[PDB]
Amino acid sequence: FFRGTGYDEKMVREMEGLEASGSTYICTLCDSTRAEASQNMVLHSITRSHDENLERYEIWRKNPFSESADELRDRVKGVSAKPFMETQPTLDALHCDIGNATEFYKIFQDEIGEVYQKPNPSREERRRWRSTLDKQLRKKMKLKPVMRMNGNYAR
Amino acid sequence: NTFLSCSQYHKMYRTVKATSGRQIFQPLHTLRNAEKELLPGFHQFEWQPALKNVSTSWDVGIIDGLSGWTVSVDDVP
Amino acid sequence: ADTISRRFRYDVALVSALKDLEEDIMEGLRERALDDSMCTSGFTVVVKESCDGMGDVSEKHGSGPAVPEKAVRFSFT
Amino acid sequence: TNYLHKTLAHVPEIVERDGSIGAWASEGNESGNKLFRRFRKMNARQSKTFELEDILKHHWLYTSKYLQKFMEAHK
DNA sequence: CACAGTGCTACAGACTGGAACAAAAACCCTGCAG
DNA sequence: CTGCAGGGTTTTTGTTCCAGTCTGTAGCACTGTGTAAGACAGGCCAGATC
DNA sequence: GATCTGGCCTGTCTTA
Ligand SMILES: [Ca+2]
Ligand SMILES: [Ca+2]
Ligand SMILES: [Zn+2]
Repeated sequence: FFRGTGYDEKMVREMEGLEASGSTYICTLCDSTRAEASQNMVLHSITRSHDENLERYEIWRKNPFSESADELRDRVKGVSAKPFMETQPTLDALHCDIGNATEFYKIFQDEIGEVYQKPNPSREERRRWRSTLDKQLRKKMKLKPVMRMNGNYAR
Repeated sequence: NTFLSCSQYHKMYRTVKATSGRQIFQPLHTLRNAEKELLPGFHQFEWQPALKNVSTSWDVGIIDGLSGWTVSVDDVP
Repeated sequence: ADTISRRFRYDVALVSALKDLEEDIMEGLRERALDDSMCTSGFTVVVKESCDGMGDVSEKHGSGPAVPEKAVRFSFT
Repeated sequence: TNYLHKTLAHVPEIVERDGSIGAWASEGNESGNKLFRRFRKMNARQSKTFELEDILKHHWLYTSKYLQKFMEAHK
């Protein structure tokens, strides 16, 4: 029994026919769109699978109902390329931790200043907030910033 | 001379001793004892005449290069 | 064909990785106290596979042909 | 972000289905990449032709269990 | 709740030494047994 | 003759502890393998048309 | 000359 689980999201998306990586259709396991999973967050059921994506690429290429580009893209929930490798519907752990830590690093960078009072901050203000946050995170926790965030910084 | 890390060498030592030994290599703490002869600060010497503004103690090992900076905040860091 | 690549065939690398773990499957049959000779036809092996790229692998002068720098490494466990 | 949607919506489902998550993580591949660099300076012949062949062989010899049993030295 | 290291320092267990003891391994040796 | 119980016998095998002397692992703080373009929404202008 | 719309361009967002 073979279980393909070691790929990150970039490779799973490009080897299953999805669109990488900031598409409207966010989930590799579900069909919810970017704005739809903003209202509703915690209720979703796993649907996507290999054979269903093969059949959906077939629908997109044959196009039996003759829809425009956008409607047809909506019918197949964003399957525009034939998948060739099969990938088990699971979640990578490491890059999940890295993505969540970069999200919280942006939240802290936002909270140093006041973004819910002043909704349009300037670029220099962003730089100053990141600089003072890294100064504080150097004085305590003994961390030095990184350009791209490896996993040790997340833990 | 073969770029063997200390911990890799201890791994090799345990391996060659436990299985069919009769160990051949020496333990780590006796290698570290044959070290203090090679590094500087072991042999005696004498400068004639005495060196200018240089201490005459002959046992200084690794010294920190800062050389006594008055770390206090108000000066150069 | 701008690609230099090498690979073991899947079946051959699998039977060698399974024939290597024979010590542990025999020891598990012993500890589990299950009969070694009997009920030997229904085994099941669950295998995790993984594929990944790697940036800035420096190129060599060499003869030919020209090759990109990024490398891809397919492995299994 | 996508990972927030996966970590807030589909975690109970996959932990119940697979039985575990993070034991199948990609960590087990990325770590190996480290090897690929040491095995391209120390142990790989310095030629474009044979380089992949010798790296593949030395990696398969490092990863086997049969030599790790010997290297355990029984405590 | 990655994981195999990364070296130096610290202190844990393995040693002797006589005193003396017990338990045991196994010969041999006597009693009580047909 | 044999059988088994229980006597002694030597010789393991280890028995208590304090000076040590030596060996092997634990504690310390931290490493490195995670390394690129693509999607989308809004502003606008230039060339086509009536 | 007034009108318009397709597509060009630019900034942010997302996983690497
Ligand atoms: Ca990648
Ligand atoms: Ca990758
Ligand atoms: Zn989803």
